[PDB]
Amino acid sequence: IVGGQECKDGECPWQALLINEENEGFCGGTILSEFYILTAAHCLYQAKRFKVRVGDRNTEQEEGGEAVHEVEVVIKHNRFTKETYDFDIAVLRLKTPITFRMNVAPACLPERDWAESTLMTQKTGIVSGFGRTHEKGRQSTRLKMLEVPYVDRNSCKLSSSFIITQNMFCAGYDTKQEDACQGDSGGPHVTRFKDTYFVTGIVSWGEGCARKGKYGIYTKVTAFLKWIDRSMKT
Amino acid sequence: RKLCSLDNGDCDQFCHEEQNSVVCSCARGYTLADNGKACIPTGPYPCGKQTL
Ligand SMILES: O=C1[C@@H](NS(=O)(=O)c2ccc3cc(Cl)ccc3c2)CCN1c1ccc2c(c1F)CCNC2
Ligand SMILES: [Ca+2]
Ligand SMILES: [Mg+2]
Repeated sequence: IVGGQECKDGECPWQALLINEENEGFCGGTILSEFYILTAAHCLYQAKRFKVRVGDRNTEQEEGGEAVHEVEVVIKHNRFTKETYDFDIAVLRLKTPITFRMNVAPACLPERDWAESTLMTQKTGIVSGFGRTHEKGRQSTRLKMLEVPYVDRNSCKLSSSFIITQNMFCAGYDTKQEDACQGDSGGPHVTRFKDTYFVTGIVSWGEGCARKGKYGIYTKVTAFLKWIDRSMKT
Repeated sequence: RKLCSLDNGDCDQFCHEEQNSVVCSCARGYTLADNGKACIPTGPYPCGKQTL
């Protein structure tokens, strides 16, 4: 996360971190339930074997809420295309259930029509992660969050050197130095409504991080609500 | 602005227009309150709530 702020105690409880064999985060995820994690399909090619960590805000100190979970099943969208990152979505079933507690709680899945009419029309959403704090920097040891404005679909298409499919949306800023970045991929984009946070996107890709005239591109979770529900029944 | 268009139809969460009237509902883990609008968590750590 470039810019933004630290997630304070209890503020980003749905954050999951995909960790490689060396216990290093390489992507984010969103806790959907005791058994399921939402992430980006493109993250599943970045490590041979990985686990999921939840309840963590500082990778340099034990805070008392951290839990590592092994993955039982990887459910990747079969229409995922590496060239375009179209259908950039995957669900992970964990071997053991996540025990909700301080800093560990799921984000809500919204209904499609309502989310599109009422959440995606809000001024902003919230992206979070342990990703880089600048384009060429290192990954954050602190979990960060960032309020990102929803960006007009046409303005986003105009700004992009790459196709924006029906399965993607844009968020962030034109020139302001705030955006998701390397390592935030797979992570939550949530939208707040009456103090309730609904997952609205998955950190997918960007032409660099926080670049002028460029926005963050996120998987449009609302286009995948039926798919997620099916993936969560097996 | 009418029904769900007017301030989310007064619903805490999901708003639907069945017939020409607002119907409110809630995410999984919440039950619709007696007033048919508010969403009450069924158990601890309901989805979407920052902890504490
Ligand atoms: O995702 C990134 C960049 N990687 S990153 O690690 O810096 C990164 C990853 C995910 C991001 C997500 C958001 Cl929302 C914002 C910036 C990001 C930045 C480098 C180029 N790049 C990229 C650019 C264009 C396209 C893709 C890219 F991955 C995939 C689909 N085809 C178009
Ligand atoms: Ca820690
Ligand atoms: Mg920009």
